[PDB]
Amino acid sequence: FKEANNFLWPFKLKAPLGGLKKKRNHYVEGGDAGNRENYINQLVRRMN
Amino acid sequence: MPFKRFVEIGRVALVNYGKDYGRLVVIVDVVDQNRALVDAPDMVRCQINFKRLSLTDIKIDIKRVPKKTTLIKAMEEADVKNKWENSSWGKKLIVQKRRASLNDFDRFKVMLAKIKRGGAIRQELAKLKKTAAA
Amino acid sequence: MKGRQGQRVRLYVRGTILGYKRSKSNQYENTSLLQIEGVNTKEEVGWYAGKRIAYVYKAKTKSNDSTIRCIWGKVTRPHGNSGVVRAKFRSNLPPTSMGKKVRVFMYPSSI
Amino acid sequence: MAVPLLTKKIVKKRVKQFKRPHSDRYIGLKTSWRRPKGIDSRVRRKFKGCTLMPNIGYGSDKKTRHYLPNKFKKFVVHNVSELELLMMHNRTYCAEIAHNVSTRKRKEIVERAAQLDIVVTNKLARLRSQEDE
Amino acid sequence: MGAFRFHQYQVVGRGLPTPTDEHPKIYRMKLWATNEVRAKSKFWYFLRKLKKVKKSNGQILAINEIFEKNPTTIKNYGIWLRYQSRTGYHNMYKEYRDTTLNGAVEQMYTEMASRHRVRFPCIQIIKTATVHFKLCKRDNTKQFHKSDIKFPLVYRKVRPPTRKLKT
Amino acid sequence: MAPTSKMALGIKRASRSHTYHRRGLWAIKAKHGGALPKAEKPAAIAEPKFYPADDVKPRTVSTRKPHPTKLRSTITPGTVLILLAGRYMGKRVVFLKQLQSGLLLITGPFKINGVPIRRVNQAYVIATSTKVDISKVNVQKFDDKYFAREKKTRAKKTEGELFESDKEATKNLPDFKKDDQKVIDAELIKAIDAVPDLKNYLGARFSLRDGDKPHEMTF
Amino acid sequence: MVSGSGVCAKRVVVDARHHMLGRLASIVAKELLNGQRVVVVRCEEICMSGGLVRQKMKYLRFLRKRMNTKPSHGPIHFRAPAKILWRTIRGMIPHKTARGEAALARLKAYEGVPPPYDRTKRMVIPDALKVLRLQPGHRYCLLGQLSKEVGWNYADTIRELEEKRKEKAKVSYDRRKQLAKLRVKAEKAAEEKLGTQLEILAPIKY
Amino acid sequence: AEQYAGEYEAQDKELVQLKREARMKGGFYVSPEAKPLFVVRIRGINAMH
RNA sequence: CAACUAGCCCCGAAAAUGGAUGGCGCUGAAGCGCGCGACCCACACCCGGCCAUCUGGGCGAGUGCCAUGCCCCGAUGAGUA
RNA sequence: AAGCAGAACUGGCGAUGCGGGAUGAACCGGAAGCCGGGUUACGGUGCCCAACUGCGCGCUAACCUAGAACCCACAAAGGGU
RNA sequence: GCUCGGGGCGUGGACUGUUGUCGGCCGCGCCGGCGGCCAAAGCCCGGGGGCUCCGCGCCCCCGGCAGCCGUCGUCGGCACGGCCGGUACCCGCGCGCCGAAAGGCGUGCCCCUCGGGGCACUGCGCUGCAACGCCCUGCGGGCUCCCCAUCCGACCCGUCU
Repeated sequence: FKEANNFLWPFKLKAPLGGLKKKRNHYVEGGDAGNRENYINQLVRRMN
Repeated sequence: MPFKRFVEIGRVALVNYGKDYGRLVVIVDVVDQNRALVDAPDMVRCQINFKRLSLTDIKIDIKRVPKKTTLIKAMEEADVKNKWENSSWGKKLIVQKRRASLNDFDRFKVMLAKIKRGGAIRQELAKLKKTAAA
Repeated sequence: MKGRQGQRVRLYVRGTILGYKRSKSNQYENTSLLQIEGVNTKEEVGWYAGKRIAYVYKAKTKSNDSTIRCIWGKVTRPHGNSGVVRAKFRSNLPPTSMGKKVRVFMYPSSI
Repeated sequence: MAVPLLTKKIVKKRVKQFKRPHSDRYIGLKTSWRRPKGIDSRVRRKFKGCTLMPNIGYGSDKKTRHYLPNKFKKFVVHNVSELELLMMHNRTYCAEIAHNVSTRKRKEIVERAAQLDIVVTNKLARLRSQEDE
Repeated sequence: MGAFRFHQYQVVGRGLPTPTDEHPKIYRMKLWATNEVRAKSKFWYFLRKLKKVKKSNGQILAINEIFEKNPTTIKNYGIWLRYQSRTGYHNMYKEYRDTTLNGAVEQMYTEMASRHRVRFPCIQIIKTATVHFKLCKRDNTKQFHKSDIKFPLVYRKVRPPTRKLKT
Repeated sequence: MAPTSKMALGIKRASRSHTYHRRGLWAIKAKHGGALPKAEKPAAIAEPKFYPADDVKPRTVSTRKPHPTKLRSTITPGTVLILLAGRYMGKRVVFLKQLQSGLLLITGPFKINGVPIRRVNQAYVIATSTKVDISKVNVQKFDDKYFAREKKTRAKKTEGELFESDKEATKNLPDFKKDDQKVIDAELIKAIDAVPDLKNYLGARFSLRDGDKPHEMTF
Repeated sequence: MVSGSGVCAKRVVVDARHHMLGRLASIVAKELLNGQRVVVVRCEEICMSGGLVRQKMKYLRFLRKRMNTKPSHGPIHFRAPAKILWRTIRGMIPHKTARGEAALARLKAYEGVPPPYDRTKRMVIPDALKVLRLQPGHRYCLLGQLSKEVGWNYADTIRELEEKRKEKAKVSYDRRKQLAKLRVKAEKAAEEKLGTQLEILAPIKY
Repeated sequence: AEQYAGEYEAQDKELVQLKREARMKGGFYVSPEAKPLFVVRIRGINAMH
């Protein structure tokens, strides 16, 4: 199911509704970038 | 003037934004010149920051120990004043709400009619003054 | 006459065309920004989507034997906190109209 | 099919009009587009307002290419023989009388064209050549 | 508070290492965070700096929230606080009057922001320990409520009300 | 979502019923379907193209559906309406019936207020809280076919004849409509006078003052 | 909350009495662009928050910059409170385009009162220096205290200002008394006409 | 997914109540993770190694 | 009462064509630090329409013929030397 | 010391507009077909100038330079009951 | 039997502009449910403790309870609009009946066993609907200059660099 990965090849996501958190910082400092399980799904549900 | 500030329980307040959008509250406990713990009888308490909420003239007499239920008892004792407050006596907002809900066919028809009756009164009064003048 | 009733010459609630949709740098004339009079908030201006707009103007020349001409449009969606709205017109409004009043009708009513 | 494609071409217009830079202040410098070769041109660098450059994307729909706004395909018709080819099309193609052709020979083209039912612009060109405004 | 303010998170963990009879336990400094996003990084960092474990050998069991402690009313959070200015970290002990944990964070954050010039790279606190109204010792904010809670002095300076205007 | 759910989690439950009813006859349009119809002897060119037939049938049904429900917000026959667009806009009028076209028959009584019978669109209208009782009014005479405005074919007469220019292109008052309108209006007046001061109110007109909000105003 | 003052269908007259100079200038300028016809009255009586020293020195350095290396032809400083106010609006509004020139021409400055505008000018939603202040909030300095130190137009103005105020004050009070009196007998005369039903719904619609 | 949380609801009882008024934690039991990831590119290809 | 810590403000801080937080002006800021929402907003991003280019198809069995044609794809396209 | 001379790595400019930094070849955001509609970035929301004179909590009173956005248009030791 | 014209009847076609609608895409505001976070703020009832030791009062904890809460996740429902297109081969759909209309009308099966539901069962033919103006009287329009609005305007291009 790493061959049930074997994707389309890009999901072409929309730019997020309500915008991003700042690009210049990582997740800890109130930026967007890097790991976060809870808030990635929130972001992807703005990028419908 | 950074509203009414003090040290004492019982001073009623009136909305200048919150949530709630109606609501009148009393200050049960006191916590600097900005924050106040506000509650109302059958309504959920909040301790909230209010640089921009101002307190009204009327005070109700209540003491320390504030449950939810204690507040209700005081309101029953008072009551009466609240009705007057809406129209005139500090608040004025609650009577203003009534104006908006009064543009609704039957209500609007009646509303216009009031003004027409008033028109007649102005003419009648004016005659009395006019005769005296000339 | 027919279509006539018993008073109000002003049929509409008032509005104003401030400008066009804009950066500091550039304008896009395709969408116009109108601040609608008496509209204080974002919630209130949400009502105005779908309504018809008329810019009525007078001109020196006659046309089909009338000096009065009009450009029609429609309200697309709200813009900003202050009760500004976005609008498109069939042909763009003349940008000399910055600072003019324009008319926003009740005409197709959602309510 | 054909009808909404016509509407898209005519109403939208990329009649941008590709003017050469500084054509306005040098009379001899031609209106006709030629590509700014030098780096130093603003037009080359693709600054907006400096007159946008011709590119393929400006191009119209394939069907609506070389069509008269009537949705007819324009054909300049030299003589009577060429009208027979146009007859096959009828609606699709148009007849327009050539510049070279003189007034008497225009008349025979018009009367034949009428039989094909490709009356549009053919008649109009002839009528002026007679005497008419 | 509504749309948070920075809830203090009771962060649950381990210290995951080796199939040996030993194991470190989790240790906590109770940290204000935004939700999970802010919480995870500092949780590793407290362990890493002090004792060292790693980040991958730091395991997060759960994150648990907070529910109303102080019943809206006031109790006197004793905070020892560290602000980074011109060098390393400097001592402060501010014991203050506050609503609850949301608000407690706000009051310290503003004091640091103004006085010590402070943003996220400054650390939080050392410990939080409530104390009773008469007992609490330092000054300014606490005194006004303290005098009210045991009364007689509820009934002092009641005169500003109606006299804010004029009367 | 909620109306469409039966069809969505069925797929073609309504259309299944029709086939099985046809099959209740016995053995039928499986056999007939192959045999059925015309073809083979063309016109002009390939004949690649279009309509009559099949296509018309779902489209007519779908266009009918907006007339209540979607446009309507809710409105029962005899609701008082505000016409916000149309010619007669700003007049409050009483709702007679909804047509097959989807346009509404209205009529304010002609003498008091100028509104004739007329067709107006549902989309324009604000539904007010008032209802006037249309219990015993004969709205029946006025129908969808009643409202055909004659075109400029020729003279209004039988046809085939050389005609004169004195046609009404964008207008036409039939004489019959004027006679009929008086009768229907008479019943309405009785209902209108029953509630006081409604009669004057309809003609006066509603419009929004400066400072008035159309959002807050909602009847 | 909702702004009761600003753009109006027709009703733009603006009070400058104890307003904030730049706060008023900013909002007025926006209205002028919007095509409104703004008449600012009581222009000299507008206030600028801050100590006299720092308000004064701002104009003083501008005077030095006007003063020297001389043609004429541009560098200028206005001596008058009305023309300082005009200059402020001519910094708000694009002063390099015909539309902004037209907007500038819809501004009027009247000192004291124009020839009788018997409708009062009414305060702009909290624009004022007085209220926006707890009382104090340190000092303020009037335009009329600045402009006396810069030269003529104020010097002639100040004597004249007093005269207009005295005359209009007297008349305004006496009409108020009679106007008020009408209302007192109005309630009696709403009872008197048999009674009323509809009109006693009216104080429930305050 | 829900029954994983339900399992630790049943087993654990030492985590929730007292621990807000204290630091550290005790024993009991631990919930595993096992998660694939989704990666969306926030920042462009400009100016990076 | 004393010694400190560090914020802003003041001093230290004086140049010539007059002058520049870009300007006006701003003092419970429109300042300064910071938080929270809402909102504004590039030829960017998405969806749709459309152009060419490239890629993959497809359709000639002749007797309408461009078969280097026509038609369906989807992605891509700044551009000096 | 230098907007200096010379290397190491990388990205740009050169071959780069557009949006942002008032303004700026190189900084920031992003590489750009042609359009409609949506949605953002950078940066903003008193007015200029599109956009909250929005909410919240502090600090600041500057007659010897109040203060006001990386690069960047300078600035320090040291002093203040 | 056909065609030109006339007679006689029915349907209504002429650039271009406008309005209604169905579908697709996208935004828009608002309303509702459940679970997570042992659930608990909460209130009444009950019990004990501390602090205060001047007592009110304050706090803390535990057991029964209308209750309603901030945050996480998910589903559910409405009300409107922009834009594009009218779906030209399997997108959609009709072909017996009634019903202006929309819409419904078979039967078996099973769950519910109530209200209703889900689930099974024939082949062909085929993709744009409502309205207004006028086409000629007369006029929409296109194009150029100008004025007003708006804007990159690094001076115009080339070259060197």
